[PDB]
Amino acid sequence: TDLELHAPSYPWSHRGLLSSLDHTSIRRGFQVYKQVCSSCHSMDYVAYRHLVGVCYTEEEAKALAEEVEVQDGPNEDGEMFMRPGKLSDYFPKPYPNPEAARAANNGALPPDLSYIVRARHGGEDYVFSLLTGYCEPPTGVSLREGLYFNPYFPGQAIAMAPPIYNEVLEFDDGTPATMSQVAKDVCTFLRWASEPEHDHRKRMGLKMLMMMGLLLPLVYAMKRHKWSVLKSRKLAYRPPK
Amino acid sequence: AAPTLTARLYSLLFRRTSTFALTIAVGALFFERAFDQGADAIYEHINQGKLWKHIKHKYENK
Amino acid sequence: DPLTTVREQCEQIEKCIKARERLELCDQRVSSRSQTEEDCTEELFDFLHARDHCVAHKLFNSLK
Amino acid sequence: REFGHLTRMRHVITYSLSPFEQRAFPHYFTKGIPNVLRRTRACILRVAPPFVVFYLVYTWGTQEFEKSKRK
Amino acid sequence: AAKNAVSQFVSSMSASADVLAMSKIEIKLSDIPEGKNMAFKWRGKPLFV
Amino acid sequence: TNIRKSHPLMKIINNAFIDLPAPSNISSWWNFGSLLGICLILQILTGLFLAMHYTSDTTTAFSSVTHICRDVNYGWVIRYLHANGASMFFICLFIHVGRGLYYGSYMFLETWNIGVVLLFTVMATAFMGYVLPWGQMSFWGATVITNLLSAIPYIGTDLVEWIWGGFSVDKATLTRFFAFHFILPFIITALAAVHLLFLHETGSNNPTGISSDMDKIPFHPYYTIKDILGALFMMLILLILVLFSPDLLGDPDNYTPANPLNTPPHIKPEWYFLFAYAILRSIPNKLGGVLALVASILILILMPMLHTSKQRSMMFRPLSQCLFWMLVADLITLTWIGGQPVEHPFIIIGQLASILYFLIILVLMPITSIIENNLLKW
Amino acid sequence: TSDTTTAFSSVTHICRDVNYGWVIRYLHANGASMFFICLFIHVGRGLYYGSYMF
Amino acid sequence: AVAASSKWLEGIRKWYYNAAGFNKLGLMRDDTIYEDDDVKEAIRRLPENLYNDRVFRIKRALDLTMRQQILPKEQWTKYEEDKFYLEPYLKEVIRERKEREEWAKK
Amino acid sequence: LSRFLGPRYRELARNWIPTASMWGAVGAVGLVWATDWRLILDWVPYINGKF
Ligand code: HEC
Ligand code: HEM
Ligand code: HEM
Repeated sequence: TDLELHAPSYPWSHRGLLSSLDHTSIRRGFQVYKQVCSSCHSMDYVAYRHLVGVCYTEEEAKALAEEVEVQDGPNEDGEMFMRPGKLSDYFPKPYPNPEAARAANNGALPPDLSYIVRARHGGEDYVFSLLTGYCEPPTGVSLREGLYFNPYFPGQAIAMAPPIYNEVLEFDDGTPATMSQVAKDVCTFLRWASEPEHDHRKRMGLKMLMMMGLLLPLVYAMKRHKWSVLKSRKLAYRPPK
Repeated sequence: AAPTLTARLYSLLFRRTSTFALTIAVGALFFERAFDQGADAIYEHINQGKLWKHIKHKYENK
Repeated sequence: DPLTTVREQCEQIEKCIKARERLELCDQRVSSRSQTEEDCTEELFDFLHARDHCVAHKLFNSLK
Repeated sequence: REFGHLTRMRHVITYSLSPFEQRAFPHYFTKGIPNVLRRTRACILRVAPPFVVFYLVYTWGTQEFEKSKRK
Repeated sequence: AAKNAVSQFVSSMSASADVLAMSKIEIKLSDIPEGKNMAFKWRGKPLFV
Repeated sequence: TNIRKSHPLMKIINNAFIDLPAPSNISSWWNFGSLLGICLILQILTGLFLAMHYTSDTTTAFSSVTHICRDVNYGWVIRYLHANGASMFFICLFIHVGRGLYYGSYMFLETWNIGVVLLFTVMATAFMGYVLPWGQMSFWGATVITNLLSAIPYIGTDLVEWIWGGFSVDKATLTRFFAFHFILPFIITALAAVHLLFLHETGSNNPTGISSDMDKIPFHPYYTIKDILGALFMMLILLILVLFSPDLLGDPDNYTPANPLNTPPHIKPEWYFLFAYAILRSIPNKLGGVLALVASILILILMPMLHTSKQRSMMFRPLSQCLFWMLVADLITLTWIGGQPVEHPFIIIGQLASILYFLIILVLMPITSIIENNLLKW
Repeated sequence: TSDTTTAFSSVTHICRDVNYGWVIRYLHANGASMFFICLFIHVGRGLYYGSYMF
Repeated sequence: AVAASSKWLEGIRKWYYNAAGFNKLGLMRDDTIYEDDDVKEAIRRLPENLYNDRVFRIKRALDLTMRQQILPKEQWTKYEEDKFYLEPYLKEVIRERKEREEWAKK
Repeated sequence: LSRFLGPRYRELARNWIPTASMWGAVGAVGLVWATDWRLILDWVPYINGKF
């Protein structure tokens, strides 16, 4: 019977009504995943064909396919050989099977990172408040050999070890690589992965509020000028005296 | 008696059904190009920058 | 780092000091005897909730 | 059950008028606004009292659930 | 006459469904190790031995 | 001669909606039947592409859904139509059923009884559909209900093995649930041409009670341009909801992938079964609970035989007006309670609220209508 | 299964795998060799007993 | 059943008369009843001057409702000027039906 | 109610309880064959229709 803390609400640049996702926090967010998060988590639904026009040019991310070459399957007489990789291929998965994860990670299977945004109360502000939170154990609580304290997590004790602090990464641009801004540019990358639709549909909801506008007081006019005969009729009853 | 805008409007192209039907076809044709241009422009200006076009000049003509 | 500077700025308002005063009173009583029952997770919870509520309005301004 | 076989009716008269000879909004904001008034008035003395009750029970129930865990 | 033509339709899509044979009559003998409760995708809901 | 009158085929549509007598004072609460007609028709054209690209296999059950959302051209639009156009369908149906009772419309013996059969049939179709996506709520509704029909006195054991088509949920599950959830719509577009054929012999009612043959009006053009305005206003509301805030209605527990093992923390259904779930959970024991859940659909049938009044409808009746609003306020207290744990204080309100659903219908509206009769001498 | 490299093995497993499927496959393949038998008789008669004046 | 309280029964009956609202449309109490097979008989036993009136009080008060209005205040049907025109023709269609039904019983 | 009270409706009831009883008996026994109801198919061992 333990209480849970709820993340507050922040002013994102894409928060409501009509405003979009700035493609620089996302351009600078794959790299924070690429050189930190990935060697454990999977992105199987997400493939390199997707990023051709959101964060990088077509050959700019093509060159990221050669960085690691995936193992292949059955070909002629010498199958199980290695291929350089091309545009179609998916985000390479770390283990042979997911059952290897309990072997090295204390019997704690890492959650997949394709829907982690939508599968949580909170959302893209629960994850952010998770990262900077890590705190001190209070007076009078025991822990396992391999557990950590966090007042946001429902069990208050999570296996994962704080993966962000000062000077972790080198941004390709030169913006100060600090914990505060690395956390924000991860909470922006994952959201766009949860939805690739978040920007196409905010534009079909504005060109539609205008077709209705033009056509929804013109049917009202026809309707009103058929019911006037019917709305202006008087009536009698003089009976025989 | 004074010429109302609809007075000569009803005579020329509103009589039978025929010219009442031509203009309905032609009316939309001179309407979709004007309506398309003035609808996307407000989308860009409201939040320009953030989009992918307004940064890709960093990669152009070398 | 910019968060490190603002957290104590946002702890300055008295909305967060009072619950902070509450935390110590049980904290010393609990440690005074190993026979106590309270674990200060509850009194911890009031302090973080109030602090992190006021941090929200400002931190995004004092970024880059 | 068509129009010529429905009922029998005596000495009464009606006085219609054309649609192209008149206007569709005679008085739009001088009649409709006092109209909505007498309507709602006459009727919001037996539609509101039932929905006050669900509000009183709602606030009494979340209050109890909250203070049974957080002392 | 009208008996068989419906008794067969009753069992065509059911009566172990023809995919249920394998592990109710299976010869595994606890592929699960000692002291653990591993889940198998048989019996519809996971089988535990 | 007149072509419509004498042609053997046009002769049928001319008597049905071009030229039939209709009452003068019909309101806008009579627009919902045609909305349902519109509402039923989307769901079959949508639901066509959701099986055409749909794959029926156990292994891909979770993954087929998340797949179709992004990969398929124009798939993200059409998927949220099937899930949001089915929460519309259930708000034009509690408005339609409520309206008839107020104005005394159940004195059509033929049509108020063909309608209570249509109410069970669409409950079933919805409850399979939640169970197709498979993810960690589809599975954890399915166990709850499926298990409980095993408390039938002599047959319950034999039924859970047939629908499973195996020991339990299995690959065959896609085969059957799709099979019965596919079938259901097409029996409903048959009991609707019969629900309307018994009404073309008396005509409509009107919000006064009294019978009005001295001023009828054709059905064109007077209610075929009021019916269009209505339907357009509806496409407007259905589209604010899928292009601005689609996810406002569902629950963020569905996505978590297909695992037999994992434990859903807070089981609870979609919002329009949350008054059923509060009944079943209110009573001790297996066998008495299932009986209190079929009772409500089965209670509408005792309707015409409890009527004690000289007048038809509640328009001219103040005392019986007030109760109406109570039954409704008290069906909002069974939707709030049912989406939470049993609770320390939620059991006492929680099962006081339920009986009253029963007390008013079976005891208090028949008595109160008599004091009205006696008070104006019939 | 409308899978271009899954389609042919589908009928091959149905005409082996499931109860009585070998009956139903063949009734469906043969019960239209005869629906096309019926057509040529129902048509040719109407060119005997003057049945087109309808 | 009471006598000294019959002033109070009058008091409650004048309040319930006004709360129900058929007088603001001009109707009379007998205009509102529900027409089943027994009220459909007792209508074609009426003289012509009584039957013609009933068809104009029911057509003027079903046109005021198509327009969402009410008649001026000087034309509201008072309490002590409502005459029960269809009552006597209806006690007689009924008591002739209890007679055809206790013959089949004996 | 009173429209249906009498000796003649009770007499028709006792006259057609043969009809109701045969109707119900045939319906109940048919409901055993229709749904492959083994639970009463065994009450008589004479129908060995289960292969
Ligand atoms: C191999 C060590 C490892 C590192 C380094 C790592 N992850 Fe994690 N990640 C894990 C494990 C293990 C879990 C939780 C598994 C469990 O609790 O059962 C996890 C959980 C998560 C979660 C969800 C947290 C929660 O409370 O559910 C996210 C999001 C995530 N990882 C992404 C990331 C991100 C972003 C980073 C960089 C900040 C990162 N991973 C670095 C292994 C790692
Ligand atoms: C009254 C009519 C109907 C209702 C209320 C209804 C309701 C639902 C609901 C609530 C879901 C849940 C899926 C989700 O949450 O995304 C669903 C899924 C589904 N429905 Fe229906 N449905 C109706 C008609 C139909 C019809 C006619 C078909 C015809 C094939 C159909 C086929 C499907 C399919 C294939 C799914 C797949 C699950 C998924 O893709 O998510 N439905 N339905
Ligand atoms: C798919 C479901 C349904 C459809 C398509 C449907 C359709 C309709 C339509 C089109 C009408 C025309 C009259 C009007 O528009 O007012 C009508 C009337 C009516 N319906 Fe339904 N209906 C459905 C479900 C129900 C249900 C569940 C009931 C439950 C009692 C019901 C009872 C009635 C009644 C009593 C009327 C009489 C109209 C009157 O009072 O004048 N219907 N229905």
